[PDB]
Amino acid sequence: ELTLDPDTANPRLILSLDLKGVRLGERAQDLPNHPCRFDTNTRVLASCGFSSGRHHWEVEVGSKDGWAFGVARESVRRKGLTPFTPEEGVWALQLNGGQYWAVTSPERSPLSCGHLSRVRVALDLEVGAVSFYAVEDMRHLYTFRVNFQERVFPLFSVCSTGTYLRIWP
Amino acid sequence: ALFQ
Repeated sequence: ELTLDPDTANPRLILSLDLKGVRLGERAQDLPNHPCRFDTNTRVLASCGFSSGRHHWEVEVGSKDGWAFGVARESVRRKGLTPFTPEEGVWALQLNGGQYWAVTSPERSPLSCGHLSRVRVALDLEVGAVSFYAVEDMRHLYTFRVNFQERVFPLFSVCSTGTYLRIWP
Repeated sequence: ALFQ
């Protein structure tokens, strides 16, 4: 199963003991500089990435604003403030301002999907797609069609206190 | 949101 990779995580994030859950903490932890660590944006990757095949996981989501999750290409830039956009190699859903969004660019796409509790992510590296479904009825939330050309990692971001993300298999 |  998937687990969050502590050496990637922004030092303000708090990862649960079982490495399934993430929230934003009160201050930056004193953690080693690592070139793979997101030092400004509030991101963390899973420890496993994928270069072929089809892969599923699920993400339980908080009801309060401040999260985004999906996939990132391995070459996503880790240092300094970087845009949270498909061009930077992030393909994600987000809860911000009480609305759900697919993080398209230059404008995000508001999703009229109703309340979300847990989302299934379906990554298909053979056809080139990442898709998101609300698990209660498997309604389709969004699909990004991408010709992935490198290893792709599950991506999580929490930029506000009071919300969370948690991996499930 | 800027730091997402």
